[PDB]
Amino acid sequence: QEINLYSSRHYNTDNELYAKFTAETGIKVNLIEGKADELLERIKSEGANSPADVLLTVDLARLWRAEEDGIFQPVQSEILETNVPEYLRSPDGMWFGFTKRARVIMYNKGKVKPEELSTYEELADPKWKGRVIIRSSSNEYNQSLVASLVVADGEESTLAWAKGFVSNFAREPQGNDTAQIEAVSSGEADLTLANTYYMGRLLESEDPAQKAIAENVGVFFPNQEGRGTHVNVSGVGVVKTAPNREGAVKFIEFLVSEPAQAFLAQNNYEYPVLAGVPLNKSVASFGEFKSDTTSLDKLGPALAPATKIMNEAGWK
Ligand SMILES: [Fe+3]
Repeated sequence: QEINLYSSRHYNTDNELYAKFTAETGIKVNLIEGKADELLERIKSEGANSPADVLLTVDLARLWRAEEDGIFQPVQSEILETNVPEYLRSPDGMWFGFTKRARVIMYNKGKVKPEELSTYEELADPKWKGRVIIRSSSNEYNQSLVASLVVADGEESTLAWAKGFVSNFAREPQGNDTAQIEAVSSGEADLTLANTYYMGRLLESEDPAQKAIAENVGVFFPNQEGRGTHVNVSGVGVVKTAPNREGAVKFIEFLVSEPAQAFLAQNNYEYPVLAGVPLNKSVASFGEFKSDTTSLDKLGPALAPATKIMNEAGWK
């Protein structure tokens, strides 16, 4: 028994995660990693005999586009239904989220006080001129965030926001989320937007250098007075032509079960989807916050206008 996993997850803990699965079920995991868009293209180009059993992403919107293109097959699992909140899985059992991550404002403690922060929209304020940095618009975390702004504020307003946000950049987008945190820590900028688990990793690192970086940067959950902080998920679905549907289903059921949920929360610093599972202490220290649960099912359709907006605004 084996499954062919196509995953856009890119963490050093993924190997142990999959190992946990095999040690529990005896099912071998053949892994193919790459960026979400690349994996979807590969699957579609490989045809009806593609080896792909499971498609794993770190973005809800890409999962939507995958389901739209009919790449998944329905799965009805009692464990999936009970463990995964309805709003975090496909109404037709096409895909399911198994972790949650928040894209929040991370700021230099010495240069910024929390009282000066509020919403994502405010980051376009002239006050932040030459003090903001963020990774490239090509990244899905950013595209999904911009999509949520389109959904909540509209295309016209988001375009205006993006132009202002870009005008505030201290440097052109370079590096990943962690590179942004380090740059803010080093005084190259005062704030950025990154996923919570990246800060969790730095705070929990055995490398003193990483922990030192974390100490200079604080975390702020935006839009608390309104829709809430933008929350995305790491999701998964069984490919329609999966050669081993049985193993594929067991894999997804494994991901949402207590053992895997606890590991993901404790070792990869993400928010588990299963209730009753404790967060990593460092992540717990961020505090409680309101999550945006209303803009989720409309994010996918908003991808197109979001990317158009990011391009027009000059967000490289
Ligand atoms: Fe990530």
